[PDB]
Amino acid sequence: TAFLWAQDRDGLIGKDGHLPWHLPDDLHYFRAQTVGKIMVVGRRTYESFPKRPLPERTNVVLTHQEDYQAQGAVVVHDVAAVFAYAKQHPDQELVIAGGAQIFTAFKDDVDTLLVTRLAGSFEGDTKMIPLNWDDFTKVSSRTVEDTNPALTHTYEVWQKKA
Ligand SMILES: COc1cc(Cc2c[nH+]c(N)nc2N)cc(OCCC[C@@H](CCC(=O)[O-])C(=O)[O-])c1Br
Repeated sequence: TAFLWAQDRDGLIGKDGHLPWHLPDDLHYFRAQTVGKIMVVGRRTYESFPKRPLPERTNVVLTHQEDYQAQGAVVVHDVAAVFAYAKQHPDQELVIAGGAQIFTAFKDDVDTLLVTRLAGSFEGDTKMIPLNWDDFTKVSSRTVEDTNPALTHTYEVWQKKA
């Protein structure tokens, strides 16, 4: 199980229910780091995607609303249902794409971090949950420079030590 995110230099991930930046490169790598997988997102991050569902991947939406409707998405109500779905699934990798409340609900079962680090600093109200960095190794790092230098970003892959 991977966590799929993008943060500024201080850890910020969101502002007013939406992204605090607009960084097309990093949403091209959202679509294909989850083309094909089981993608888990919290109800509010699902409602803030422009197309609902975004296509070619299993969108699982985590909501406490018993009645919620999301045509074409897998609507569950606790973490045990996520993993009961993933157990049925097998051959699809599970990627937790946010936001903060859902990262906290899977904080013990993530093995890989897929983090995009912005060089700048943005204003908002939601930060990435604290994690033990010391328990992971950075395996891969690729940097992309943008003409807004706040937007220059690094894609890191981190994997959990034995
Ligand atoms: C709520 O705002 C968003 C937050 C994200 C969250 C996010 C972004 N980027 C990264 N790397 N990590 C994240 N956690 C994705 C997103 O739409 C992804 C949509 C991409 C399209 C393809 C787009 C394209 O390639 O131009 C898709 O179907 O996947 C939106 Br809109």
